Amino acid sequence: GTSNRDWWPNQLDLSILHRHSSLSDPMGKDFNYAQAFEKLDLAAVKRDLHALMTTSQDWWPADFGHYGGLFIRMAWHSAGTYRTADGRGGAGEGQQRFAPLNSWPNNANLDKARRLLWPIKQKYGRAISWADLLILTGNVALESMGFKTFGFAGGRADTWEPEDVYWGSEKIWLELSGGPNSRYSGDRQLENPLAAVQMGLIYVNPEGPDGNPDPVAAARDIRDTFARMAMNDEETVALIAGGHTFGKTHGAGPASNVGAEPEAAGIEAQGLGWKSAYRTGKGADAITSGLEVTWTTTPTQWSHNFFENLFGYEWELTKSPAGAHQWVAKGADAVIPDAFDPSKKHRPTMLTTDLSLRFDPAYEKISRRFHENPEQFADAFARAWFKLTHRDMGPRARYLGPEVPAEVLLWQDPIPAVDHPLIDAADAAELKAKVLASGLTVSQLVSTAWAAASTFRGSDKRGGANGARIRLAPQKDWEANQPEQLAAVLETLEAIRTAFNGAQRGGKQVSLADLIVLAGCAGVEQAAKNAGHAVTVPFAPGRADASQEQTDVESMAVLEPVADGFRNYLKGKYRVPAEVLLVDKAQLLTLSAPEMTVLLGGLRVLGANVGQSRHGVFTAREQALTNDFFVNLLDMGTEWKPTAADADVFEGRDRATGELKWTGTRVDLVFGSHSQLRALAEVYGSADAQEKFVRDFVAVWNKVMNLDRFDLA
Amino acid sequence: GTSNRDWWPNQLDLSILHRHSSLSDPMGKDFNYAQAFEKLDLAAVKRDLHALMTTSQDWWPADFGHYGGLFIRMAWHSAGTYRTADGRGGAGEGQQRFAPLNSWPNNANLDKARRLLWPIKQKYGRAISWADLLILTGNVALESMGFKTFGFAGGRADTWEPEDVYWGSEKIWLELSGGPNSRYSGDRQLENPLAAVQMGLIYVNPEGPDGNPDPVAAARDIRDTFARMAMNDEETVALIAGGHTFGKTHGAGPASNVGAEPEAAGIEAQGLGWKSAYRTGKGADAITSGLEVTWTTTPTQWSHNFFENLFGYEWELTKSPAGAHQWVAKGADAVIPDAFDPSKKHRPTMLTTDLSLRFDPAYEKISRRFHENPEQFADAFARAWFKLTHRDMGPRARYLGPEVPAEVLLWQDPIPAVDHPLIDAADAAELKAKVLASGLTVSQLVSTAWAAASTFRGSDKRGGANGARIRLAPQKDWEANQPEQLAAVLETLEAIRTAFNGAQRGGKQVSLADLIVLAGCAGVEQAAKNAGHAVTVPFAPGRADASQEQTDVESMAVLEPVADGFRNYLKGKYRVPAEVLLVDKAQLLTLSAPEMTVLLGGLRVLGANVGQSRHGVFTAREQALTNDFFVNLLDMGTEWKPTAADADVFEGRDRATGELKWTGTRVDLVFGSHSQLRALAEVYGSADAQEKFVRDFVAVWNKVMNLDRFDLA
Ligand code: HEM
Ligand code: HEM
Ligand SMILES: NNC(=O)c1ccncc1
Ligand SMILES: [Cl-]
Ligand SMILES: [Cl-]
Ligand code: NA
Ligand code: NA
Repeated sequence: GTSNRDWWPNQLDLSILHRHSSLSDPMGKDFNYAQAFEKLDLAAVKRDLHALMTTSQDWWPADFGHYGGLFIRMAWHSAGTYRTADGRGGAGEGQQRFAPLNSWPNNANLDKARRLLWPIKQKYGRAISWADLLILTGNVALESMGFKTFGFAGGRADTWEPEDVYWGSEKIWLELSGGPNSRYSGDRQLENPLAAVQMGLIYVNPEGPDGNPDPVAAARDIRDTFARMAMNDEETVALIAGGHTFGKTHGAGPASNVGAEPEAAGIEAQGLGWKSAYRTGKGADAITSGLEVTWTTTPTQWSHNFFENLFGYEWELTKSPAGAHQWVAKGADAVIPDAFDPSKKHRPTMLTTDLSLRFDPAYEKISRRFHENPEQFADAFARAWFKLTHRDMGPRARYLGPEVPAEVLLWQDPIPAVDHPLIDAADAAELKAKVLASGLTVSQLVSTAWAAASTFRGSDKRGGANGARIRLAPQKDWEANQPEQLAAVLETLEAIRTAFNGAQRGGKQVSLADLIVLAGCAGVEQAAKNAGHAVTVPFAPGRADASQEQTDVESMAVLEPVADGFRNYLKGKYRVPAEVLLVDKAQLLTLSAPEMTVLLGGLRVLGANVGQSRHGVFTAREQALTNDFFVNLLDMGTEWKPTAADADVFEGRDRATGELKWTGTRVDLVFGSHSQLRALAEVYGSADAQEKFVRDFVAVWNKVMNLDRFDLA
Repeated sequence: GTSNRDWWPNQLDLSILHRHSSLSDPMGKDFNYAQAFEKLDLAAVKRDLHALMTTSQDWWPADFGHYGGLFIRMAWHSAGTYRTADGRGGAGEGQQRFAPLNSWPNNANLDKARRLLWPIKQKYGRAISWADLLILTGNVALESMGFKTFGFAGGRADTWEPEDVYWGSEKIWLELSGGPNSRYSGDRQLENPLAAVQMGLIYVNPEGPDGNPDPVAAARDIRDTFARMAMNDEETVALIAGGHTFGKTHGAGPASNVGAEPEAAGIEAQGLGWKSAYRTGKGADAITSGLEVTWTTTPTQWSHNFFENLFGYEWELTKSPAGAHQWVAKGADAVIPDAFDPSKKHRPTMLTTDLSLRFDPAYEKISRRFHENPEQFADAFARAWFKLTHRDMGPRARYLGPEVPAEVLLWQDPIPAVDHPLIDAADAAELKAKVLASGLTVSQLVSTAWAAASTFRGSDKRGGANGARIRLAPQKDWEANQPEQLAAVLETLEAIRTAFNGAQRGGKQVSLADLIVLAGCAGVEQAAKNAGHAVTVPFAPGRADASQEQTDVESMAVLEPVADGFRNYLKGKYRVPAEVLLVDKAQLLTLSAPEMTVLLGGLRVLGANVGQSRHGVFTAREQALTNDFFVNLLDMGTEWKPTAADADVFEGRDRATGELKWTGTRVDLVFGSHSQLRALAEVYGSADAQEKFVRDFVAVWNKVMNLDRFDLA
């Protein structure tokens, strides 16, 4: 059946905004996963998982009699899709069980690992999500094999459909770079927001870059991709050597024996894939990656034998039984046990990417320190494994259960505890009146609160107004945030704050984070009053102020808005059209298409544009909250044409006289072009819509202000 | 950006079940369009529409100074997409304003027509939907030009995203037959469910079949496509000759002058398309179809001149200025006015498909009767226009406003009014006990109620249990309904009814329609008791019994379920896989994926399969309401393989012994294969889910029982 996507393959796709409706969710509207999890007997779950580790099933026999390595790989892959550029991927939604990730080639035979967990999932039901269970299972694997983990938090609610994520433009699985849809350009520059080297890989190619078995060059890909997953050199070496302390790879015969991935398999395979024609198709005969490497002399026990081997031998290039490049220890004895035959032993082997840890000079120094000091290795690996598996969980307030680590980590963008009474409704009214009396304008107040709150992204639940990090480096100097204007607003608000807090007794105080949001609320109320309408904008106090020392400036860089259609802002010229970047931002903000539309039309008339640009300011009463954006956009009395100077800016002229009325960008005019967005604009641009527009705007404004408020959940 | 659809283009699409969520709808979840419409000043809207008819806009000047013809075509096209096979298409959701229909070649320049209506839409806002407005505008065009319509009903709620409809598999607009994706096979057999001859046409090609200008062969396409839109010969002749009493076609220059359709046009086009480079691109120079035909001497006034011309001249094949085949009257004077230049007149002209009305022998007889008896033509056209524009609105209970025709029409599948007290809760308890005492089984009761209620489709709101049409021809004879078993259940229910009704005082009586549904509820209650659960199933009385004479047997044929996965039924072997047909049925039933899943799993264990087939009956306690289907489907102890005899039947064997445990179809096993379906199955097959399963099943069962109950809206 030919679809709209077939006919108009470049039109904008709004369905990414309308995933995760209550229609597709089997749980009731009132289901609360946190409440279910908090009553889970987590210790009982862990005992069952511990038993599972050595209870082999004949349809996928356990290597060495222990599933621990398989499950560590499973949990690593669950977390390993994460990209810092947009926060998408990661373990936090349990997306490994859906397309496409369930069928990525790098996830081969993890379908078996997930199937092994069904009995436990079935026993505990809604009290433990798949998302939490995948990570917990990796922790229990580690613990069962003698490794002390740093901790665990539950709270990853399950999702019920695939996320819409850009994973690359290639049309062939694992396509080597330089094809018509190459994700590389220039001197091996990987396109943002991607964090893997080939379509269907987690980070890098275990043979080397595009299959070339050079550990030094592989190291460059490792470093780049791991940085794009928020890991530095120390963390990267800890993770790779830690993981590859356990288990083995699978490449017992040629890869042509392996059939369809799960999404392509027959209905009779019942959700499994990669069925192999090679001998028994499993166990001793398994083929997963096509490599055949077992790293340590005790693959089911924590050790420091990975580094002992890495440094204690020299390495020779060889081929697996599937023909993949890998390495074997020169002159070594057969000291590595076989996974099924207790009469057989093997020489030590390594991947190209394992040898990167010795032959890249910066890695080598870390690896040597870990080799000489395995206690340092263990601690770094535990910390990095926690970070890996929790990176997308959001604020520590979301962390559930009895194993949450008490240590507060810089990468968590921590928010201090509140230790004092909060302002009440009367205090909030007093503060709003003081803000408005200071002379701060509607545009200032709205723009500042928008800047503070709209860094949130639901993909990894980073950002938002909590913390008042807009006053700190680097947010205070982001171009989109208008640094000089921002500085002036913050100085005025801080003076109001100081005066209010100095007059209190009893320890009541207001944070700057709360006052920035409250001041924005005052701006929206005043805009409504300018339009002839009395409204109260909801406000919830309880945000706290983070310090500079509690803020990782490098990690905060990825939250810079380089495109923010809600402020008609584009930092430079991109290949992706601006309207597509608007929809991407709306998806990060968790907005529906109606929410996006209302919010944008209101912001335009409130003065939220960066640089006080007139683009899209389709009103003669700026700083009044009206539906003028929609009424004027949809007026057929105005004709629109791209300018000569800039094809992405349009002039709106009176159709009869030629008089110039307005200018607008693609982000403005898409609302009058796209047939679904125009239908939404029409509702808000109708003669009966003033009250609806104001109410819906206040609601979406309050939603955005509260995106990071997991303390109120 | 490569998507799951790209990688696995044949996997099932569940997003069709989760369209139209509260996320994409700008209106609040309590918005009730009927209540808004009932307060509309319809008379005021009609005055504005009358004014609009002759208020020409320079960007699309009105032919003859009157937009009536353009608007009649607009309304006809809104309605004209309807297919009786599935009830999809039609005017009832206002889908002409979305992709793909906004951009079908046959809808060229209807974008202008809709844009002319924006000021009225804006003025009245939510109180008149686009869907209602497009039809009302057609009516007012007719009335303005002297034709008295049969009536009008409001109540078509707007929709907010494109419907997922199979419109064909061709990848080229307007592709002629016999291509790689031909919609024709054999002796010009059009594939079900399609009702147009080429992709992007409403019914037929105005030049003739595949462009061949043979009026006799064109007639055959007209007859077939119109029958597939619920119209017979008399209705067809009336509609075509009635329509083409008005207005003109547009083909002033070559089609190559016409640019991108709306969904392909630039953002500056602001939702319009088909911009033409030919002369002024509009008005006298307009190009729409490429034909240049004006049918009558008074194109802006109702006349009897269509049939005067058709019969009063002989016709000669000629070409328009765009090169399209059309016909001109031999020897005629220039009697037809020009649309813009009062100094120009034209000879009479006709389309190939207009000539069909004279040269097809069956149409000729009707045409001649209408020519000789113009009052019969007027009445038939009025009735056919009403039917055309209301065919998909459902029961008369949905019809709103002061212009609804009193006359009840056979095509409305009318239900008699209820004129007596209804049964109360005490009576329902008594009837359910009598039903269960009669010896009717859970399987019989559930199967019968399912058969009765599940004929509903939300696409045109036909079918459902109201009317008790399951007892009439042709429903009583449908194979899926198990005619012999059905007859025995109905006989027993009618005897219960007769005895109950005979004992009543006052006018109280129960309809068979109600008793069928109530008896099914008793079956479900009994099944729940069989499983140790105390469950009350909701029941709403007030259905009435329709007569045979109120039940058009030929129109009912399209409701026959030839595939019903909920009863594991397939009447024959089809090209579309059975699980795709299941999702299609769920969509017509208005079910989400969780609802479909719960419903199907319950029906399997209640004995609802046609012929008491064991396929998918994954329980050892049939006729008990349990979640056994899910728990057994998901048991990895069982391995599945297609049978030798039949690749669409699967055998489930114990993995360890090889012993046969179950058999199932594609419809059964898809719930264990599709990664989103299996996630839903997992919820219901978990150890904590028995009560959830029962309560969700009762809810969806009741939903299906009430689907046609617009008397309770
Ligand atoms: C440069 C990064 C990495 C590369 C190229 C890589 C590559 C691979 C490959 C090719 C396999 C074999 C798959 C199969 O044939 O079964 C594998 C297995 C494994 N990887 Fe890694 N890996 C990397 C990082 C990691 C990390 C960060 C961890 C966890 C902290 C991890 C833990 C494991 C474990 C436990 C296995 C063994 C699976 C088993 O016993 O079934 N890997 N890796
Ligand atoms: C066999 C079925 C039909 C065919 C092939 C057909 C074909 C066409 C074509 C080619 C045009 C010219 C479009 C353009 O160039 O502007 C047209 C115009 C029109 N059709 Fe039909 N038509 C059919 C049935 C109907 C019906 C059922 C109605 C309404 C009851 C109708 C009402 C009109 C009107 C009013 C116009 C004039 C539009 C104008 O004045 O702008 N047609 N038709
Ligand atoms: N394509 N549209 C339908 O199938 C439909 C629409 C509304 N309710 C049920 C089904
Ligand atoms: Cl994601
Ligand atoms: Cl439809
Ligand atoms: Na994420
Ligand atoms: Na329909």
